[PDB]
Amino acid sequence: CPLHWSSYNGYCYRVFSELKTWEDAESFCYAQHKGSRLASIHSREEEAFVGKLASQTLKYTSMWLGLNNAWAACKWEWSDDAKLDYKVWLRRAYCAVMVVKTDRIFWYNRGCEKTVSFLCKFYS
Amino acid sequence: DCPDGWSSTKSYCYRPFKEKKTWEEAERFCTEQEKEAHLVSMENRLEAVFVDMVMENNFENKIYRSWIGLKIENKGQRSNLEWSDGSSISYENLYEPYMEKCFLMDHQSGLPKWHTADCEEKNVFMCKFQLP
Amino acid sequence: FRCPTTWSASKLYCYKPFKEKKTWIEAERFCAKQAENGHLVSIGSAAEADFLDLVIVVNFDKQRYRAWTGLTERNLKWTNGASVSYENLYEPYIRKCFVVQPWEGKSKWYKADCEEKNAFLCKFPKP
Amino acid sequence: FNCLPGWSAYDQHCYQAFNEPKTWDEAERFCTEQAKRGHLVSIGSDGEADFVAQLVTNNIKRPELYVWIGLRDRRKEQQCSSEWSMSASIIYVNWNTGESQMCQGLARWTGFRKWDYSDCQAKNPFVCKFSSEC
Repeated sequence: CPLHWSSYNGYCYRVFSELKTWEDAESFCYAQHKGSRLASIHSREEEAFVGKLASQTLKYTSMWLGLNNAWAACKWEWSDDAKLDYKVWLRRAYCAVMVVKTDRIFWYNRGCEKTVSFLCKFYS
Repeated sequence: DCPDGWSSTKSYCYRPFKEKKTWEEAERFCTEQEKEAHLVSMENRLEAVFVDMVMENNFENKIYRSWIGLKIENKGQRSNLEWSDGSSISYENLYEPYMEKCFLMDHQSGLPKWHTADCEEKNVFMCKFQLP
Repeated sequence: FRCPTTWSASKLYCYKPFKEKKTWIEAERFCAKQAENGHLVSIGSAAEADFLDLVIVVNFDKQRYRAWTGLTERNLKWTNGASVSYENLYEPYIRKCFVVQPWEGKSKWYKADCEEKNAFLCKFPKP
Repeated sequence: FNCLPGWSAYDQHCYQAFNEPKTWDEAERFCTEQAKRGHLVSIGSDGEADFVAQLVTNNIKRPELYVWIGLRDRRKEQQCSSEWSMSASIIYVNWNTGESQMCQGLARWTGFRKWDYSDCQAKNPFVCKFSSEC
């Protein structure tokens, strides 16, 4: 991996202090290197690894995550997705993040249209 | 009888492959055959030995790390959890992180062992089905 | 229909803790003696969850409780059907019996050997 | 064309409200176990939403009633509802909120029915929705 960037085995991880929206966060990483996308965590051994990177790079914890929560619906039980609705509305569609909780690292829900730090990740 | 290439022991057919694929694609591969079934399954300590031969002897006895018919998880309606009252699972709150294990058959000598591995890994596998 | 003395009530079920340390196996059958369909606590949703916590703090206090719930693990049913009658994993699989402890504010469920003796919770319908 | 006996329609989609209120799973897995192969009622058009409200009322006496619109969405399992920026299938996540599994519904208070979410293990009648190949 390049300078300032970390390394696991086949992917590189890094942390950015400059707070930006979730959108430009995905478009930013997309530039760095090839296949470069938002940091992903699909394994404990992979999570505990990042729990140390965002601990030495920053003092606190406030950054985006490649996870795409939000309500919506990939597709109704039938086939067609959720185009039109009529619910009572009560906060649902949000984008996950990550903040300390007197332990490792837990992901919370936050507005996708907000401005917070993030991460980048690309394969070797 | 078992198709061309597929072996047998009494009423079951076995036949591995070389095309390395993930767990999902593997379990989604065998099912797409003339006889809808699943991956390899070792129910007794007698079969685990048979599946070992038709696995090595056909794979140049090379140290393989084939997949298996195991997929444990503590999430969704497929979570390996149940309640005493008999009520279904509609809510949880476990400290441990939501995992997704996909064991395998790491062979070293004689009989292959079973060890957990990232479901998103590329290794070999083997199908299996029961004759009508 | 109302719940008996010293027994909480929501609208359809009753709740009540027990300090007397007892294994999950025996604690799971004790409730059955309390009343019909007497099975250990079983959180349904978020509403029913926050409700139980309101009693686990009043009957224990000090903030350091550790009771058991009616939540265990299956026998790992294979894709074909037959369960895991043959186990040769690098590490023997043991059906762990979850519990419950305080974790700042709300609560969390941990894993423990189905042989340890601790507190437990009961529950049963009113009708 | 021509739906089954006792199945109202509009153009190609057939509908029918039963009189037996089951849970959620039973409701959905019920329609599929019929003649045509379809699932619960789906509202993907304004000119079809209330269309069911009237159909139901015309049979359920028109009072108040909750119907399962076949909308199951939680926060776990490979049931989608959440994906990564790299198409990485969900195999490991650590949420903070409760591991609930909300099941939407359809309550008809006064006029256009609402989409209130209640317990899944609830018991309320429903209505299916099928179609024909062209």
